[PDB]
Amino acid sequence: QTAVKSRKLKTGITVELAQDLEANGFDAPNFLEDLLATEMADEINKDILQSL
Amino acid sequence: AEIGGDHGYNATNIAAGQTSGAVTQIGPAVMGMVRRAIPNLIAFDICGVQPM
Repeated sequence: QTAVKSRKLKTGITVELAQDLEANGFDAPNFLEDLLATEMADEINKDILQSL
Repeated sequence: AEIGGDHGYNATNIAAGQTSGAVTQIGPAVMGMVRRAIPNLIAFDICGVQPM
């Protein structure tokens, strides 16, 4: 029996960055939410593999 | 947290897209092209016009 634990991440941007990000082609909201999903999933591997 | 930054207001930097923060710009836009106007001609009917 083991109590669960927590992993938390937060990035934050500024409106000016998001405004000009659109002009370069990136979908500024969708791109950023991909970053956290990519990093968090990636950071679990560094946990699971080092847990083995 | 990943400031947008800005161009240093240097025509050298602005054209190339060199920024200060993150997400360096692909490049400027294209607002259009201005070319010199065509001077108008004084009608030759003032003097003799005899097609050879």
